[PDB]
Amino acid sequence: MKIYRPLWEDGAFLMPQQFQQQAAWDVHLADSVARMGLAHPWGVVAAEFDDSLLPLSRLNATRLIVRFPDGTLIDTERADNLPPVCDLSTVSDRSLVDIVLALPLLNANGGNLDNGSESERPRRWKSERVNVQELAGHEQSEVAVLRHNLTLRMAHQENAAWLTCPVTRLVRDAQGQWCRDPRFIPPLLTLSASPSLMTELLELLHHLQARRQRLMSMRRENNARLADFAVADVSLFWLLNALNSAEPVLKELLDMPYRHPELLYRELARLAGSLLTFSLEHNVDAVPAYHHETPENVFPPLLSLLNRLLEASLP
Amino acid sequence: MKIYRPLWEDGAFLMPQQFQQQAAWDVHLADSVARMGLAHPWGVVAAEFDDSLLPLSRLNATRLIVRFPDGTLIDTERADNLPPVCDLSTVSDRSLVDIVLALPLLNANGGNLDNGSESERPRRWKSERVNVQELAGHEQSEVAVLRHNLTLRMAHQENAAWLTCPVTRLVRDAQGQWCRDPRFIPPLLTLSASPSLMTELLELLHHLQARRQRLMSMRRENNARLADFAVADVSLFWLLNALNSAEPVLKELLDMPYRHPELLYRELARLAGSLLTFSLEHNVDAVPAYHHETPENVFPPLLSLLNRLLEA
Amino acid sequence: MKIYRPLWEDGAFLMPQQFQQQAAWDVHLADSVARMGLAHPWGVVAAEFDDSLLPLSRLNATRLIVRFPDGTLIDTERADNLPPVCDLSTVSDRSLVDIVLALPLLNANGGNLDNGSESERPRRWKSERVNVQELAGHEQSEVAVLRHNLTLRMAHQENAAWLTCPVTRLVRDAQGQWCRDPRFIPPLLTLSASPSLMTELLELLHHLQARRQRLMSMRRENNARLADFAVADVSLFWLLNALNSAEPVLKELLDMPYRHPELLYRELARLAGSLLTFSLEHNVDAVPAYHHETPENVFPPLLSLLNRLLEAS
Amino acid sequence: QVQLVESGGGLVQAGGTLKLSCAASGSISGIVVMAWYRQAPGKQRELVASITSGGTTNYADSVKGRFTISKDNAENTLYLRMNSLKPEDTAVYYCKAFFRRDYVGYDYWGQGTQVTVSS
Amino acid sequence: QVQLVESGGGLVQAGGTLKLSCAASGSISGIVVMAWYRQAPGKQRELVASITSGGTTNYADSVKGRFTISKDNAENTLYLRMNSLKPEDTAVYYCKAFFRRDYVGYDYWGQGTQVTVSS
Amino acid sequence: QVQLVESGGGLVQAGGTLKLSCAASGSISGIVVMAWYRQAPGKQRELVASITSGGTTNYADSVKGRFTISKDNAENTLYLRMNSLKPEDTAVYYCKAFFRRDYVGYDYWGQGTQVTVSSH
Amino acid sequence: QVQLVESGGGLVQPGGSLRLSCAASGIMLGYFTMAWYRQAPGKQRELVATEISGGSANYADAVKGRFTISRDNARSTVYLQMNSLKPEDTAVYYCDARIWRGTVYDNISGPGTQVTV
Repeated sequence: MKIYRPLWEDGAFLMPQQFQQQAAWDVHLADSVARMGLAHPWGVVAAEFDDSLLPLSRLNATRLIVRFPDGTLIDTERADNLPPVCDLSTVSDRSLVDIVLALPLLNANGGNLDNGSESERPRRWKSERVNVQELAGHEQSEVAVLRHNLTLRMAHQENAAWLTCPVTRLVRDAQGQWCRDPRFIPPLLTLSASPSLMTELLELLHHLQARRQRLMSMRRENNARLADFAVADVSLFWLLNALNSAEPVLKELLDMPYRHPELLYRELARLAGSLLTFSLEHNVDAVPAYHHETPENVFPPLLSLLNRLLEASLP
Repeated sequence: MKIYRPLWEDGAFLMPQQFQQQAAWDVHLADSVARMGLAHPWGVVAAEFDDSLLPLSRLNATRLIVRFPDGTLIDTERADNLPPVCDLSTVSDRSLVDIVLALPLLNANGGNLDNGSESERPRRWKSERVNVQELAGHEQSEVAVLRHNLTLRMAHQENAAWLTCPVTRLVRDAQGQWCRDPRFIPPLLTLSASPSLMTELLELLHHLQARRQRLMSMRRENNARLADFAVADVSLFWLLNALNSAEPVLKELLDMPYRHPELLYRELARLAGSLLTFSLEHNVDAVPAYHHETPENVFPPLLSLLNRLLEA
Repeated sequence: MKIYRPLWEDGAFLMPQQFQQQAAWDVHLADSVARMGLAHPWGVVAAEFDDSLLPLSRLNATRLIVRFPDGTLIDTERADNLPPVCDLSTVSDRSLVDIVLALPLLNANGGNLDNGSESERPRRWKSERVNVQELAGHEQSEVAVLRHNLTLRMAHQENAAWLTCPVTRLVRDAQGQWCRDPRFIPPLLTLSASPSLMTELLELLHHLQARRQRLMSMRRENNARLADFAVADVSLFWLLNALNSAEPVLKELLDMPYRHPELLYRELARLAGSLLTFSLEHNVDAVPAYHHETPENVFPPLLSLLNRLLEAS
Repeated sequence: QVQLVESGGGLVQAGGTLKLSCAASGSISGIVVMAWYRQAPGKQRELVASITSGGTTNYADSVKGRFTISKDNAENTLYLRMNSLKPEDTAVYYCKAFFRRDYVGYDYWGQGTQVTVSS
Repeated sequence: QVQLVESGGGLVQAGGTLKLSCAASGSISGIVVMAWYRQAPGKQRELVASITSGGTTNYADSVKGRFTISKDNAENTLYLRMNSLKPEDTAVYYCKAFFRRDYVGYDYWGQGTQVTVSS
Repeated sequence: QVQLVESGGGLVQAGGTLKLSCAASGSISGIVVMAWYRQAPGKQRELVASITSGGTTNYADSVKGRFTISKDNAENTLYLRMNSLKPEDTAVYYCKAFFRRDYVGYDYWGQGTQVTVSSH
Repeated sequence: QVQLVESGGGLVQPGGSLRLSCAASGIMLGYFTMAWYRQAPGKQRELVATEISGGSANYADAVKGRFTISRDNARSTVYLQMNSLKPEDTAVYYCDARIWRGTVYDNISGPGTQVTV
């Protein structure tokens, strides 16, 4: 909605709206900067869980760092409390369940504080009195701290009253016991948020390295220091050019995997495109399009296409 | 110097300078983050106008989202009021007029509030009493809200007292009536800010896709494998490499065209450069240099070069 | 935990913790945005020094704009005071000294203000009374302004109580006088922070352009009638693809060299990789890996590799 | 924006019945939940019944088992069937829509309709 | 910075004329607008006349048609020609320069010059 | 987290001697500096002596030339040898550890030990 | 440099009305409470009215039912509506205010405005 930047005046009685509006503007400003370089500046930084109570059909989060599409960053390690335990008793008939972190919508018409009064909708804010340290001196004072009213909900539930972000998926094992699905990938703000994607990404890089080292040994020497390239090496050069150009770029993205997946996608798609020139078994529509909400429909099929393209590249 | 970060202390009386300086530092901090990835983090997000009063020499804005080079973001949809109507009575003798959005300079020596008193210069801030909703509970209170004193000025006017950003260009009809020039492109923060550039970019992608699909079918095969390469394949596979590498990159930049043009320029220049390797009519200097202030001197000649390169 | 976002209520007593926590959250928020596009959003924007009075074993900074890994941006041109003079009397026995800008750690348990009382650790904040202009009207009022307690320290000193950032390196000349080492490169937030790297980057671009213009002559000299048939023209046209694709990308990065080195590294590494396809004298891993803390172990060997690859043909 | 117009209010005897209506128009696709609120003379506004866009109903303890909230999506009309009306049900009844646009929530209200239960 | 020195002040009879001068020096290229202000005894500072770098003039209603503000670009001198001087024009006249530097505005003032309208 | 326990406090005469001890446990690897603080009756808490992890010592002006701060790293014990004791040294002595984790500083304190210096 | 400015005082007829306004200057007010004091030519300073922290305002026995103390956030002013004015009300009216700055607070008084009925 509207953001009313406050004007600070000499005789003025200080109002909560002045501080609320200033804080809202700063959130919008930081979000507008993020949008200059990225199409989707929201998603999971960290989504860690305790699996110990899964045989008792209970799921607890240990660490949640998630940015919502409205620019609100939630951080249980720094500013927020962990959401209450997720009870899986209602999904005893299911084999699969998608867990979402839910943040109630901010109501521009007020009533955002969950004060225990009745409401037709969930309230975004909770107030907790915390003895907060005064940083210049040595005193502490009890201050009303803003706590986001976060809950772990399920994707099949009615969630329009909340901003939601996929945070895990649970699947039943051979015994029917709930366990976190390793194939799950949430919308990403960092690559590190998904350890399985990281394992798959490291596998691709290793496969690329092995393939390019094998292809680099296959060039005929023009002289002692220069490579010989003829009409017969049309496939050999462009393959080597594609692998040699991409490998140091992909290596630096993977060595510090704390950036947005749009950066990685761009380079992975560029490499896939370059390799498709020598394949007859694919369309060029083969490169999966980038969809932020479901990275499972972009990175696993793109890594699958790349691994197949690396193997078949020898001709 | 220009910013005085406030120190918050237990026995201190709260002063407006503490909040003004903290807000100024936060604007500078957000701008410094933008400068890490982008050379020019300023320009137009949205510049929409009402053309209905153009025969009566009047121009009105409907939506303005513009970031000034000092890090100030203006947004008429969220925080600011629309500027007053732009009177074209003074340009009846002109065939062309460049419309700029003007934000008065912030004066470090004060007097930034336009309180109705006399001043030799335009003041940046206007105060509007708004009944603002308290977000935790249900009460509303009248609060003095900062409104940026924005005006639509023209580039031929004396504008040193303001920070200016090109927002439209008006040209004359066959009848001599003023109209928005579709060829106009403002300094961009999003590709969507220019509907004509978007049309041209969508056209380039479709042309690239058509040329590459035709070239991909031109690959000669023996059984299900590529046939032994001939001399004509050296050019064919070079060309295919350039189109196949760029297409998915350009597609995802264009499908969500809400990012800075520097990202797009980089990829467009890379593709143009790759295509210039076969051409002898264009040297490598043919790729237009990036010019943030005048994207008309970068994207139309670059798209023209690319379309010529794809066809030849 | 670390940051406590304040809840603003009507009828509440305003406390310094509310404003301190809100400000701390805004710094964290701006840092989280920077981390979306960059792995290392910290380093030097500007680190300028007074070389006069160096013969007297004294080093003074003139301009310091440095971002620390905790998201704190220091700026002597806008918000901070210059650190005190760095006394080089203690390093008369040394031939080399690494200068670091030191910002004391923020203590989550308080006592961050240097109030003149004795402390076992350096305090991050200093208070300066300044007659600050009220921006709406015409009045000025004396306000306690936050000044970061910055000092110029040396890398060989015990610096755990501070967040440090390399800012210069001093080396002795032929006469034994201290002078700033031109080979020094600090962790970068902007390319312009290093004038020597700038000179080396401009040299590479000119070398690339010269190599590209010579390669333009070759394809021309053995005449091209839009029908290439020569076996040598094959490697020539392919080397041209690498230079022509990279040149406009490198040029716009260098024309406005105010962005993070990760952007430049990515393009330099891409070009190096493309040029390695033609060379038999280099390893598969020849492209130096990116290490933000020591750009001397990434940019000079990468520019050395590139210049050697361009001179090959 | 969402426009809400209530109808069906009036005077009824104790133990009686009434059906309130609320016609919704405008940007209907954004409505998350619709509700009925009431304001009795000299009392604070209170939530009576609510219905999500998906049809999940909820009632305040004071009206539970007596009132029925329903929605006609083909006609974009909210209904409140009130059985066993008691004098304490006398109030101005307001239609409310909790609307969602671009990750933000908004409240829209009707003008209200007078309901009087005589004893 | 910008340095401003006023001259030309003094004693004048009612219905008389005076020409004030202001020599500007320093970073003159950053000057956006120059003005004349006046402070009468026991009265607030009032803007008299202003001139942009481009030569656009503006006057207070109280002095319009009687006062003329002008600038000699070559000599970096600001002038104020004052005609039909009245006792209410008695004040200390100040020269002012509105200067710009890296998107920020700054004010520079002169020391002032005394103007006395009598008999 | 760092846990601290003081011992060695008690009653001594002026010009007498005392050795205070502080046993440190937990995440000792993050300790930047250890210190001794004191709080005299009706007075604010004050620094006595400090020692960095590297062994650099510092003393408050009021105890310089009289006290000795030392650290036994093999036993993770902080010591304070107090000599030439005066009645103004009577206070509750607190052990302190300044700890670092991920660019942020933290304070850990002991419970304190009573030191009483009697005069004639 | 915190000050309180009292305005809306002066000469008024009996059985009429007047409204005294109290504004602050020099700082921005967070949490505070304002009180009106009266000093007659003979008698000393007496509490006319005071705001009660999270409660209904306290008025003196003489002025109860005739006066109404209110706060205006939009105007950043504390008003005192003086209705059914009598000759015994007439005194020099002062505005007292308890202003907080974190944990600490200060008691500030204005110069006072002259009232006659």
